[PDB]
Amino acid sequence: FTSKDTYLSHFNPRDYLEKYYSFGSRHCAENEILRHLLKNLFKIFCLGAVKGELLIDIGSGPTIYQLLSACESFTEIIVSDYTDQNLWELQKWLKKEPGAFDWSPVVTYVCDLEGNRMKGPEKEEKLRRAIKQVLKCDVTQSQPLGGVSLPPADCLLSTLCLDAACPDLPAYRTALRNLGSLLKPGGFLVMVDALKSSYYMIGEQKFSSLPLGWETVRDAVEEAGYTIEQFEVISQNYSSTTSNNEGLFSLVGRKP
Ligand SMILES: Nc1ncnc2c1ncn2[C@@H]1O[C@H](CSCC[C@H](N)C(=O)O)[C@@H](O)[C@H]1O
Ligand SMILES: COC1=CC=C(C(N)=O)CN1C
Repeated sequence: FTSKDTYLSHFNPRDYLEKYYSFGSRHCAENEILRHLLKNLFKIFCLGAVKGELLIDIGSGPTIYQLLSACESFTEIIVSDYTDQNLWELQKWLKKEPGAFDWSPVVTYVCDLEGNRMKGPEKEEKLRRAIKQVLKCDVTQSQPLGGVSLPPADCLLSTLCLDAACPDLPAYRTALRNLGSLLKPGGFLVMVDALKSSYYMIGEQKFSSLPLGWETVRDAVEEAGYTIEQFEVISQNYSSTTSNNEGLFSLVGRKP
């Protein structure tokens, strides 16, 4: 199983973004998954009771797509990742640097989803404004943010991270417990991840995944104490040879 060290030495943020999040003419399977992810996140953050002051995103990588609807419902956002170069790629975009990844097509799509009450540049400004901190994190640690003093979060978000970070089910359960240390009683856990995937690719670079069915995900989350408020299966697959996933899931849990 892919180690933490392999992420540091092999994960190329710009390549990752180009292959999965360009929302262009190529990578059509990847485009379809992204549309569905954005639809589910819109419903989770804009149509429900998932709102509050502070949201902490765990394992953000170099991406912001998972935060676009969230910033309508949360005033403060903290993003975090294990991999230093991912955080720097994120910063390129936050600081509006030349050469930052083009998120426009994604931003436009979310604006469309939210009824066009807002144009692209306004949405991008609002997200930049909401993101308060960009921090190192390690989900495998009892104190995932290195024990920095932060208020307990109203929402804990993690997309496409836990399957990649956990070599087996005991490790997956431990990571779930670890994340809970950051969340208020009554707070929301929002999770997205691949189903039944044992790997994903960034070009030639292969990264491990823990293959889990939706029932197994449900049980692990429920055994961690969460009341599952929402759970959806996304029945789309990544491109052949890109992953062996059979769909993805999204879920909303509430901490007792
Ligand atoms: N032990 C760990 N703790 C926190 N993050 C980890 C981790 N091991 C791997 N990761 C991160 O998990 C991410 C998987 S790529 C997922 C990126 C983004 N959240 C998206 O939805 O596309 C990588 O950015 C990697 O750095
Ligand atoms: C697009 O990024 C990803 C795709 C599939 C993954 C998996 N666990 O199969 C993980 N992952 C980060």
